[PDB]
Amino acid sequence: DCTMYICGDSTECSNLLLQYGSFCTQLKRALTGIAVEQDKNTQEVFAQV
Amino acid sequence: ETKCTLKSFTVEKGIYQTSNFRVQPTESIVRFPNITNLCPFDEVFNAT
Repeated sequence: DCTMYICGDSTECSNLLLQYGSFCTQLKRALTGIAVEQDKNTQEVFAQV
Repeated sequence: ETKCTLKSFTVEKGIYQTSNFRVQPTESIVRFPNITNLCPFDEVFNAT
């Protein structure tokens, strides 16, 4: 989560972070893709019957 | 909220991840600097 890690649950910090744009929508998608891939790997290896 | 965080009016089936979850703290506690000895202003103000 960007909001808590970069900013200590502040408000002006959140407003300043809002200026950078989509530097988290890019980050929050790669991890979800990795998680989906990891969940698919074990299903591919074992589910063969 | 799911539509808002996806910038679209149509959402397909699945599980998504919306905004974070937090609990708002209430009230406040203020602590004075730990000094208690009183300044003796009685002598200067009241002297014989």
